Amino acid sequence: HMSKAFDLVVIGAGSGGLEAGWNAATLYGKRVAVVDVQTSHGPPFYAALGGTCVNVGCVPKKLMVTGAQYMDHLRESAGFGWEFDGSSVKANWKKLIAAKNEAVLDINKSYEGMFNDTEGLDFFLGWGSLESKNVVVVRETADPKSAVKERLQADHILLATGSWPQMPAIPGIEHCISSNEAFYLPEPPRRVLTVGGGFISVEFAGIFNAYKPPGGKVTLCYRNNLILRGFDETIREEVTKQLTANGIEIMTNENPAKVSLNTDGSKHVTFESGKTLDVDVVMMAIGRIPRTNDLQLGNVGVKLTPKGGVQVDEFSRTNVPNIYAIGDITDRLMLTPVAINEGAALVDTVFGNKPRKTDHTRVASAVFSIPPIGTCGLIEEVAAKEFEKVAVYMSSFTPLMHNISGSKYKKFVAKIVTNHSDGTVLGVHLLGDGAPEIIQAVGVCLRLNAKISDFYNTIGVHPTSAEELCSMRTPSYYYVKGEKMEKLPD
Amino acid sequence: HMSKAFDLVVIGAGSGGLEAGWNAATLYGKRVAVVDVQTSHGPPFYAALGGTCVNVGCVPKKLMVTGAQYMDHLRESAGFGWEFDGSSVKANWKKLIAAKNEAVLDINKSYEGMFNDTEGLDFFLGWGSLESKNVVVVRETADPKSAVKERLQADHILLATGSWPQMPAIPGIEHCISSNEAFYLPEPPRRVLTVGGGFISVEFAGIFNAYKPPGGKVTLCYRNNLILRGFDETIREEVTKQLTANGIEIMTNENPAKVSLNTDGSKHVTFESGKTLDVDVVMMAIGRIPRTNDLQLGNVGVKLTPKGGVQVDEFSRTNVPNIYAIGDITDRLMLTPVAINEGAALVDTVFGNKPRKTDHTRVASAVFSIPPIGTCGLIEEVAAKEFEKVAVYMSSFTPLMHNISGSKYKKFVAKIVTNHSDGTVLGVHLLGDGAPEIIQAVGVCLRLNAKISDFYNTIGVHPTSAEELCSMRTPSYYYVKGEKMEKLP
Ligand SMILES: Cc1cc2nc3c(=O)[nH]c(=O)nc-3n(C[C@H](O)[C@H](O)[C@H](O)COP(=O)(O)OP(=O)(O)OC[C@H]3O[C@@H](n4cnc5c(N)ncnc54)[C@H](O)[C@@H]3O)c2cc1C
Ligand SMILES: Cc1cc2nc3c(=O)[nH]c(=O)nc-3n(C[C@H](O)[C@H](O)[C@H](O)COP(=O)(O)OP(=O)(O)OC[C@H]3O[C@@H](n4cnc5c(N)ncnc54)[C@H](O)[C@@H]3O)c2cc1C
Ligand SMILES: CN(CCCN1CN(c2ccccc2)C2(CCN(CC[C@@H]3CC[C@H]4C[C@@H]3C4(C)C)CC2)C1=O)CC1(O)CCN(C(=N)N)CC1
Ligand SMILES: CN(CCCN1CN(c2ccccc2)C2(CCN(CC[C@@H]3CC[C@H]4C[C@@H]3C4(C)C)CC2)C1=O)CC1(O)CCN(C(=N)N)CC1
Ligand SMILES: CN(CCCN1CN(c2ccccc2)C2(CCN(CC[C@@H]3CC[C@H]4C[C@@H]3C4(C)C)CC2)C1=O)CC1(O)CCN(C(=N)N)CC1
Ligand SMILES: CN(CCCN1CN(c2ccccc2)C2(CCN(CC[C@@H]3CC[C@H]4C[C@@H]3C4(C)C)CC2)C1=O)CC1(O)CCN(C(=N)N)CC1
Repeated sequence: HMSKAFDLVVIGAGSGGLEAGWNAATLYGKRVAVVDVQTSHGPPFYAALGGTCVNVGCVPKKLMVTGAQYMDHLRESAGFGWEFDGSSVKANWKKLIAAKNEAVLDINKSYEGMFNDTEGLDFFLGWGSLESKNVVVVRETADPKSAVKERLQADHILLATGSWPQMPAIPGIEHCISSNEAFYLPEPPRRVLTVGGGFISVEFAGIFNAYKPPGGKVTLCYRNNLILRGFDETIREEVTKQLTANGIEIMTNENPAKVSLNTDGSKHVTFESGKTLDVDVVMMAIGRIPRTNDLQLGNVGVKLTPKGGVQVDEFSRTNVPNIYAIGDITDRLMLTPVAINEGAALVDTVFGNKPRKTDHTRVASAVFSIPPIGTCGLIEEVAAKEFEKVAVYMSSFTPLMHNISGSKYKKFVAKIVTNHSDGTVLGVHLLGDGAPEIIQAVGVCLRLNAKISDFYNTIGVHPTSAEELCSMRTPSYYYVKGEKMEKLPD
Repeated sequence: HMSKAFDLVVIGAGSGGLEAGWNAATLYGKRVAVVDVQTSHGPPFYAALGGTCVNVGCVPKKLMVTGAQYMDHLRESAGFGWEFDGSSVKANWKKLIAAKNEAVLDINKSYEGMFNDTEGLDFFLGWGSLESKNVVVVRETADPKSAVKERLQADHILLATGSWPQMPAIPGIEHCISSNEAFYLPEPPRRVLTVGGGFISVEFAGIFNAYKPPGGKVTLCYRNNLILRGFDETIREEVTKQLTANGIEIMTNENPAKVSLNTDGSKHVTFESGKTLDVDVVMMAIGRIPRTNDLQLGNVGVKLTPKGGVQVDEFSRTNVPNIYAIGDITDRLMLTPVAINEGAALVDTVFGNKPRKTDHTRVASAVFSIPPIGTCGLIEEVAAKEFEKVAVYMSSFTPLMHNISGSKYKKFVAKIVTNHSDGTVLGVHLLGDGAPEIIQAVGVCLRLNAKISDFYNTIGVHPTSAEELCSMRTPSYYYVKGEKMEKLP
């Protein structure tokens, strides 16, 4: 049962856990154990070796959004002279899912090869939990009464089990799915309700909108007034219009009260307001919660936050000295590259003895909505509270290609938020094609404390959308002590 | 004929000339005249109000490349489950050209509105030339014996007439076209030869490749071993492979010696080697030369360089005090945003009395090839001569989508060149989808003297191609005193 001492035992072979494990083994020559619940994607556990991103997150959803974008490309090609039989166009969901599955499986297999070929980096199949401060027990199932496969003696323990979809406690919740199941639907739904205002709901609404069979309809509902809270307000409003223009129904200030089955097997959703909707799939995407319930954290007294995340300091330390937590389990920025950076920083701190912490400010991120979002740093509302004088530079225009394409609704939006006292760029927010690619090097600019003048004195690359960031010299409006106004008082 | 004094007379209403004119009129309250040969795009002189970029350059080119990209999208859609009758797919070139024409004409019309609505900004139709230091004459044609339309008295003169396609002196050059005429072909050529290894040749090869009718073939020829001289060598090699994979024939070490007309109107090209090729169109894209012949610069003695550009200092000043030159006529970086920047800087210097100059280093640019290129700063061969220790960081990978799409040849290439003594990024070179958009903010990073660690300590955006720029920690190889090697001593 008991193992030889590992320097590090990682529970969860995902984005953060694999970076920590790999770095500890290869950069510092340490003996590392990594635990996960299966070696390949999909039911019943969905996540697997590689993590949520590889298996049921960033990687497959990006492939599926790319697939969905072809609906727009096929239509838009006509404006540039492409002609074909429109009545022959069919979207084969089964083919998409099969191709996605092969791609994810290849990644699963490549991670299996990493463990085989790397000395001092060992994989253990099963469910990890804390028996004591220096013992991780690996059992056959999530049930703590299931059979022990081994006990891993651990000098250090890393909790990196990620998050899991939140499901509301409403009648007929068992008739709904999450993003996990959406990845394995045997057929594309004719009618679908995506529940939530966040990026997962918005992204899947776009995917379903493109692959739906004839006479179909995608509806997104959100309990508050405006989707995508935490993103730039102009972009939130503008994405809503552009989703609507592509046939997606957006129900704001609406929330399901119950779901029941119609006699034909479809789902009848009743909302709190009294509204109803019949759909084939109800996909819940209202949040993700830290995955702590199976770790038996009470055995060692690892503290959780009020919201349920493992409580950590800036260096990923729990209240128990040799036990650390990174990634989505900490309930902060649920992004793969953040988990990776936290894992790397942790290993440098613990095994390199040079403390390093992840900077959670000015992190660039994206929403692969159609059209997509790219963002880095503060929205103007948040900046207006932290700084006395804030300037907002805004450009909004339909690119010339979309006059020709017939998608006149596709406005590109670029916004730069600054501290007007010294011109320091506090945030950049982009909506439109290429936005996720444009924003990466903007992340590097914000790390370097770029000012607005560093942007407008840089020579543009023409013709691009990106050059709009270097063409904004004069603020569109300001915030003075929190108060919006077009001009500054003298 | 002789006007009242203008503060500035601009010859050429293009990228640089319009920026200068607008800024001088609106920011400094000056009285400005701008001269161009046409009010809208197309034959006989092609460029017009708006410049080369608007009329027969960046703007229409980009729309046409966007059109061409749909051949790849339609094909690649099948990998993601899209099904349709492939046998019904046709590319209507006439429809592309008509849409392009409307878009460009709208821009021409908006520029007419600018002149109508702006006090002290006046447009004059005709051919500008220098009569004397303080007089620009506007004539009916480029012939200096043609009729005078008016004489413009000028306190300052800006030469901003751009450039023009270079045509080799071969027998049957009259049977060839340039990029100018390519924009107005009534039908897409079944067979086309694009002559030259530069960006225009490569871009048009991609355009013609997508719109060619059945049984078609695009051939690109270049007189030396490898296309795209001046770009990163890895990218030059890789883009050659990717063009070939999309069906374009690349003829290196070949150059046309003559062209004759076949009896069906097609062209018979004979190369210097003795090889021959029959094509429907021969597009010369061997270079662009400064447009100085019609300005009568000998009347005032404005100095040209040995290459033929108007000689200028770093502030765009000629050898004659009140006469300046910006844009492609200076024969340096032939890019629209550089011409614009030069025009703004000139006006601040002359009318603001606060001297400003354009920085011609670390300028980001793109090639809208399929796949496209984005680049900023130095290639490693140039860096290795100027710096003692240079590191090259390189990543080349086929993106995951392109396993599914069936275009496995579409490798993304990311290269960072640094001064290894302090880690300062000297250049960044990208090949693959998104490269032109990725490289813009990289331009800003280089202005801020970004080091390699500023890239690899920035958190990635995932999944993107761009995040490869933040994932390269260890050099792939070095140059030490100009000598390539895998490891340092
Ligand atoms: C639909 C969707 C789309 C997303 N898109 C993006 C995107 O575009 N960009 C982006 O940056 N982020 C995206 N994310 C977020 C990203 O997936 C996460 O932030 C990231 O995966 C978190 O990494 P981690 O190391 O915290 O945990 P994960 O990568 O989730 O790994 C946790 C692993 O632990 C395993 N595990 C759980 N419990 C146990 C146990 N008791 N014993 C052993 N193993 C266990 C799981 O099987 C899993 O493989 C997306 C998420 C979802 C759901
Ligand atoms: C096919 C092609 C594609 C290109 N693509 C790009 C790109 O993607 N990105 C990029 O940055 N650059 C591109 N360029 C380069 C860009 O177009 C030029 O750098 C830019 O237009 C130069 O601006 P300018 O002010 O020097 O002159 P121009 O914009 O060329 O303007 C010169 C004007 O002067 C007029 N003129 C000439 N002689 C006289 C006279 N005697 N009297 C009156 N008027 C006169 C012409 O009609 C013309 O309108 C491209 C060029 C070509 C040919
Ligand atoms: C009677 N035939 C004739 C063909 C008519 N069809 C069938 N069809 C279809 C699509 C998927 C599964 C089964 C049938 C389509 C539906 C609508 N079009 C939409 C094409 C869109 C419209 C604009 C842009 C996006 C895409 C572009 C043409 C590129 C595709 C073909 C269509 O127009 C078809 C059916 O038998 C198939 C079954 N039908 C159904 N379930 N409603 C319709 C009748
Ligand atoms: C960020 N990585 C840490 C992860 C380490 N490894 C090592 N490794 C490996 C595989 C076989 C033998 C030896 C080592 C891999 C390399 C490739 N990965 C696949 C990564 C995919 C690519 C696309 C998406 C899914 C996952 C994402 C990058 C998230 C599997 C395992 C891997 O990810 C740093 C690396 O330098 C590790 C070493 N690398 C390499 N040997 N090619 C490249 C990347
Ligand atoms: C179905 N018929 C007529 C359609 C054949 N055509 C005509 N045609 C065409 C294209 C432009 C103008 C005039 C006629 C094409 C030839 C070229 N292909 C292009 C294939 C594209 C290339 C990129 C993407 C779209 C499709 C993909 C590979 C999916 C479609 C249209 C095509 O496949 C075919 C036959 O008559 C010809 C072959 N047959 C025979 N030798 N006995 C019998 C059947
Ligand atoms: C520094 N200037 C350079 C030249 C100024 N003007 C002023 N102007 C104008 C037009 C009518 C009445 C008064 C002033 C224009 C506005 C935009 N242009 C249209 C040209 C488009 C804009 C961008 C690309 C597509 C085409 C390109 C210039 C190639 C016409 C002339 C213009 O370009 C830039 C702007 O003034 C241009 C106008 N701007 C805008 N509408 N948002 C941004 C600032």
